[PDB]
Amino acid sequence: PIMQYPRNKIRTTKYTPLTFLPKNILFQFHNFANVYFLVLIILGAFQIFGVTNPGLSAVPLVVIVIITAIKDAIEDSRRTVLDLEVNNTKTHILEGVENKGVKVGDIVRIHNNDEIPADIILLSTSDTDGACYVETKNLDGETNLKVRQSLKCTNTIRTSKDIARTKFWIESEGPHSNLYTYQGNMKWRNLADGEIRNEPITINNVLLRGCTLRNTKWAMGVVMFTGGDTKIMLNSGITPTKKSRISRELNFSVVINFVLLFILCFVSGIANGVYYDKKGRSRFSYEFGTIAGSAATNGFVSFWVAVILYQSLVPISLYISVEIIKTAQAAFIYGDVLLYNAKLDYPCTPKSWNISDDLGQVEYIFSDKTGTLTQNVMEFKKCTINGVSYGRAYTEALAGLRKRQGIDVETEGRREKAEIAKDRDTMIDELRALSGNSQFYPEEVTFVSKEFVRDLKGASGEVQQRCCEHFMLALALCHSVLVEANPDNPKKLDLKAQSPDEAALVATARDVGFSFVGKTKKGLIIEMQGIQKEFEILNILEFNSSRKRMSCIVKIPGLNPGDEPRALLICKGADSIIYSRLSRQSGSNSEAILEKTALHLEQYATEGLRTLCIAQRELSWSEYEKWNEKYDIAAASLANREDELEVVADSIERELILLGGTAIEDRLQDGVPDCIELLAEAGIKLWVLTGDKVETAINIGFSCNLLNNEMELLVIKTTGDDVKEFGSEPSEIVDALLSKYLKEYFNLTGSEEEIFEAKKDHEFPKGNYAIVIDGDALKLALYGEDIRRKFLLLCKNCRAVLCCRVSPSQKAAVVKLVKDSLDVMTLAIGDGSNDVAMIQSADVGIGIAGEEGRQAVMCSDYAIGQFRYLARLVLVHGRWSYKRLAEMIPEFFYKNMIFALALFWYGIYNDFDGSYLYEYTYMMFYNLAFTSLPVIFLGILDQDVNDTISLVVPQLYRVGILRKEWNQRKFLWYMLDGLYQSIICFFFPYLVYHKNMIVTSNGLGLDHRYFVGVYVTTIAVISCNTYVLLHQYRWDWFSGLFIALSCLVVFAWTGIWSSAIASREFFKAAARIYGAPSFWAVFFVAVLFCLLPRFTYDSFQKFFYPTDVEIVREMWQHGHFDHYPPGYDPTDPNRPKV
Amino acid sequence: NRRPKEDAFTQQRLAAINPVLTPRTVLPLYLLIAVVFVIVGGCILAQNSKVDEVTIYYQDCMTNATSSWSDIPSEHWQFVFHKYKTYNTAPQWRFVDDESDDFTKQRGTCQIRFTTPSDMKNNVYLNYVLEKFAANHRRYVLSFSEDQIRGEDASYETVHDATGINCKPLSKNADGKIYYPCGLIANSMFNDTFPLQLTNVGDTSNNYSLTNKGINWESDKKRYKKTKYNYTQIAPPPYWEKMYPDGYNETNIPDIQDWEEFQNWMRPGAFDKITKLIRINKNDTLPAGEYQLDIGLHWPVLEFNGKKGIYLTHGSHLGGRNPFLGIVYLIGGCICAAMALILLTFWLFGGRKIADASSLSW
Ligand SMILES: *[C@@H]1O[C@H](CO)[C@@H](O[C@@H]2O[C@H](CO)[C@@H](O[C@@H]3O[C@H](CO)[C@@H](O)[C@H](O)[C@@H]3O)[C@H](O)[C@H]2NC(C)=O)[C@H](O)[C@H]1NC(C)=O
Ligand SMILES: Nc1ncnc2c1ncn2[C@@H]1O[C@H](COP(=O)(O)OP(=O)(O)CP(=O)(O)O)[C@@H](O)[C@H]1O
Ligand SMILES: [Mg+2]
Repeated sequence: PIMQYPRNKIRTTKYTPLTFLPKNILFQFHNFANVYFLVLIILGAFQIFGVTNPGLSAVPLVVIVIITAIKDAIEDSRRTVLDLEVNNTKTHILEGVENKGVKVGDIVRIHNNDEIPADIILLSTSDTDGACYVETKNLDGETNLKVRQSLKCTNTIRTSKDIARTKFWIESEGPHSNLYTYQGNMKWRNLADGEIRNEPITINNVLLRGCTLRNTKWAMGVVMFTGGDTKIMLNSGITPTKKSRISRELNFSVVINFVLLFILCFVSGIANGVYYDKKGRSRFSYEFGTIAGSAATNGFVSFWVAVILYQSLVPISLYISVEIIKTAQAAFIYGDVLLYNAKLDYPCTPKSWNISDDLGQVEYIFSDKTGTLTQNVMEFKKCTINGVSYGRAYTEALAGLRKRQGIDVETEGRREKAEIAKDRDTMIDELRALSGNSQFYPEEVTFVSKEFVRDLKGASGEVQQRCCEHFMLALALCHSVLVEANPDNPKKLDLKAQSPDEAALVATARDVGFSFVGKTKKGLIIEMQGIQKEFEILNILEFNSSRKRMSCIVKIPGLNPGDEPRALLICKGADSIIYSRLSRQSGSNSEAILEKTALHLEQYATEGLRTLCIAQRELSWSEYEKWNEKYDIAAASLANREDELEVVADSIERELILLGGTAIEDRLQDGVPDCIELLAEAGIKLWVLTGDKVETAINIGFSCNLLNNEMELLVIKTTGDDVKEFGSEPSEIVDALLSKYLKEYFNLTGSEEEIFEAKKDHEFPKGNYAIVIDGDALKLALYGEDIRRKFLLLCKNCRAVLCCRVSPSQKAAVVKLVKDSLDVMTLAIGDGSNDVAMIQSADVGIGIAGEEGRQAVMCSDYAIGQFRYLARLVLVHGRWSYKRLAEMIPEFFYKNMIFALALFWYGIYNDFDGSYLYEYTYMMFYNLAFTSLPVIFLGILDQDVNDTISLVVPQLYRVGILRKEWNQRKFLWYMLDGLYQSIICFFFPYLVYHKNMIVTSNGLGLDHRYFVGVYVTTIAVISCNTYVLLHQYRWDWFSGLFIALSCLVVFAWTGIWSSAIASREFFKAAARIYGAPSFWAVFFVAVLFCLLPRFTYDSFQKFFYPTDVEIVREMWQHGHFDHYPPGYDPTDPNRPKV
Repeated sequence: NRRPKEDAFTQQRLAAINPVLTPRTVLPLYLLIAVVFVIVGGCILAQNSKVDEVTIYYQDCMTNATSSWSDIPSEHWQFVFHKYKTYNTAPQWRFVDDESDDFTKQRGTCQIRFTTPSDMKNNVYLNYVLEKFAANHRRYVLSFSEDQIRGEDASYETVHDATGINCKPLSKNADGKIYYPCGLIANSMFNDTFPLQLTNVGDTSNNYSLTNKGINWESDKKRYKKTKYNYTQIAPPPYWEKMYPDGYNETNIPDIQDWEEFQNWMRPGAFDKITKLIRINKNDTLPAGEYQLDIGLHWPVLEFNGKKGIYLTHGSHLGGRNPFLGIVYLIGGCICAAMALILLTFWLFGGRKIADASSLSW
């Protein structure tokens, strides 16, 4: 009470189940199509607006209100029961008898390898005085072991028997939502002695919630205070949701339905002003005049009575009808077994249910690779040391398969022949595996067997033996790879790293003899050729994908006794960063060896191997101790989560001596056959955004046949990469050189930077033209004004755009450029924590779940197992859910105005006084039960072709890229088709009564107006439901039943409600109307004239202007798809032939 | 193991008859529909050509007729007999005022004397046509009480219920007593008493009867039930007080269950033409000749320039004589046989043939 402590649940979903209902009801009426029903319910209670059954007006609303409530209940339950079983699923024991769960003031024990749902203030651990390590992965890109040095004073607790003698928690202020800060301090009073102590509590003494602890045991401390003091409750969790184009081109179509409703009341509202100033009418003697007063303002009330009358025109079952269909199409994306990864236990997981139609109208896929397109199990080395290349490969040297012969299996046996000549002789003093598919590159590296008894060090010659051994030790020291206790066969311990690149460097250095056994508390231990040398790594700087510096500053010992031991700097990065950081002038041989190795890097990227190179400066400690002070003060600074450590991690990498480079391989995800002729022959223009280099991405686009042969590879290829700080004001080169061939490549595609004649154009461009813009040639292309348009129009007329998009702001800026400046759907399929900027800045958000579920899966819009499933997700489960939902939405504005205008055409004959024609149950069950089911099962169970033929002919996706289904030209011509049939469904029942008002076979008379609205409704229900029958493909047993049931429900509610006495004027209409043959003669011929225009026009379209999807269906019935099996998946690795 | 269920509904592999509108299914379909609706359109014009009706208006027997047999405007009468033998002959009418009921707006007795050359069949319907009577407005058709229809002795505030039909215009008389049939519908009842016979004047004088029982549906006598009031607290409606001149006795309260021509009037017609049954004769075939109806004029049709008439017919299976459902099935036959003919001569004489597969992307 006074200490203001309420208890709360952990996750912050705003729909708390105690306050679920009043927040939902206010949210239901932020829609301005059901708060319109609150106007015509409170005007249905005032007993002058001619309304019978005033309490049956809250039936067709509150049914839709509660169905949206149980829809939002399921859309809250799936957001808490499937993705959110981490609230409270573990309860710790916390026994205190000797005096995942939440309690303020708890003293929680944290073992190794567990996530902490608390803001724990550390006390001690198994290490030295509270030396805590952590893997803070779900906060930043921090894959380090960030030291959390706890309180060095009170390290006397070991168990929960002495810390349990104090029941106490502290008081803190409001939250701040900053990561590296913690302004809390605790004070405490020791027992039996007046020692006051403020134990200093800073960010080193605490650790946050969403991180994973590593390498320590029994981490102990105090949980946070209530409210919002957790620093992830505000930094991430408030995400704006998204809707489609069709869910944004719907709010125009609703207002066009309200323009028509405001006219039909305005025509009525003046035609009963004109009627109430006639003189020779019947309303003077029989009906009593001066209804409201002595004015003609009883035509302004007759305006409002048409508002209440035209309540089956306002779409109430629209925003529930899309959200039944968007949910069920997404729960069919979920429940498909051909989108299920058997090797991973992972089906497709639709994170956002309401965007199932975005996958039918996408044009740009920003599929960056090495997580997505490939398998990322990095294997080979192909070592390039001291300007000579040691390595032989024919696993992927096949990127240049355009010029070679048919089959070459003898060299794949010669790889095995050199493999057995390399594992045996190098097994001199090594105890690792060294077997088939245990070592990785067959290459006889200098035949190392020279010393037996005479010498141990050498130091006379053969520098290539030393330069290879110095390479491998510097390779197996520049890593962030962790050893692990192998549970089965514990005599061979394995390696575990967060980077699939970085683990491969040590794991083959293991195979050559330089493996590291483990890691001590300060330095590193490595078994180099029998002996186990201890290279003390005193400092390391991390890796980011925006910097490309994996750099350790490991300290070496001085080889002679009695010196100051020097240190190395192995800045292992890309093949253009350390060449931008390399010593040009030198007294060494660091000039004539560069053209040897950089030629091999071109050789070992043109065959499809990922390159990563190794340099090393030989720095001393007269210059390192000031940089370490410049780094540790920057490490003690507030910018430890910023880019101001990058300028300190820039000054020491200025000059380097190049050692060599590696050429680690990467086989594919076998998402080859979808990218060739499924996902790029559809019409979608792929955009690979690697971050890897140019020669390796060109020669992998041929391998997956993204870009095949005869692609004019118009590479941009800027020549200089330098930073500007002064000068160059009268002239320009480094910006003007790429600018002059953004115009010069407009000889292939003749255009200009001025106007957008292509925003209004869609095509899959003839002329191949795969743009290979790369890195700094893109940074100088999206700089400012009037420079984007002179390649964005080039990037429209392409079929592929390519690599070197590093530092993911560029991947953010490209997906934002092609989405904003060309209003079109993007897709952006990726994986990894550096591609969330590409996914959260796009339209669709497909993510790849690898071995673990990463941040590009839990911040996504779908999630599939591989890249192999995107061809089924887009071309089948998105192409259907476009042509379903773009067919449903024109059908729903059609069905509301075949009915609500048929009591406008009666308005002429009562002179618009607002008498009902439909008993007020046919106006009340029309949006709900009569003909609102077959419109739903048109949006859920319609397929234009089969699931196999949507992948045999993928160019049926072109009806969705062109926006050639859903447009306003389709929307108005269904309302003009409804307004036609409103004349048919009224004036065919009218022109049997207008002659002599007798329609029964026994002359007894059905002249009443409720007995006219069964002639009208039964034509308005059956010619509505048969219309939806003629506008679905593949009539099945299910939707073909709910058309036969939704037509036989208007014949059944007329039988069981016109048999009760509660139907006052409508007493026995089932016997009177249906016994009369004038019903069944006006029903069989006014259902004809409602269908006959559209059925002939959809037979005149399908004969002489046929769509592409009609021509495929004509091939379906004949022997053109006889060889294809059902459930056919053509992107599958093990499949038969056609 | 979250594998999704594979039971052909989450896998979407249902029955799927899969209709494709080839020109060898649409062109027999229009040959199938248009060969039905030119036989149905023939049989409806075969049946409805043989319907005989008599429509005679009488809103001006009070002024435009004399006590002798008077002028016959052809604006009024419409005989439709399918044997065009006595179709141009005029039905004459006189007027017998007698100057006793002193109403002077609609009184007297118009005695129409028409002539039927052909014979109707055994059922004979004597309707009444009320053109330009505004019977379908908002305040009008929502003015009665359902409980008083169902035989209930309701109170003053229970004929003023919010639920739809109440009696808000006709609630009480001058001394605070409720009406027995309240609301403007029962207040505005057609008065004109047709006699129970068509007298066979001129030729033989053997009269042709017309029963007023069996007029409404017989199944409608389950919500029209006899009153339960105490003959004192009810008044007649203020336009019925000249057929109940003193009020209600203990014995003049109308049983609304068997009073079938009131049961028709509480069923308001939808449009500005009203045609209700008031006299039937199921038993006797009407022979040829010259008959006479003696209409007791009481209902005013001159303050709104409307009409008032008589519809004598033998209603067929479709009900009445209307050439609409014969024309429409022939328009259904003429359009379907034309859309078959347009989509066949654009097919064989130019247009396309379904012979290729390179039409989509070539
Ligand atoms: C059915 O027949 C009655 C008479 O048999 C027709 O006349 C209507 O009779 C009532 C009562 O006599 C008239 O009410 C009177 O109105 C004047 C003012 O117009 C008033 O001064 C009197 O004190 C009395 O209240 C009524 O005017 C008269 N006419 C009409 C058109 O209602 C009656 O018309 C016939 N039809 C119906 C539908 O009742
Ligand atoms: N742990 C590591 N050690 C050394 N070099 C690395 C490395 N991780 C990445 N690199 C190099 O950095 C360059 C670009 O970094 P990037 O983060 O793009 O790696 P990548 O392209 O393989 C993953 P992505 O394709 O999603 O960007 C690559 O050429 C790679 O060789
Ligand atoms: Mg990646």
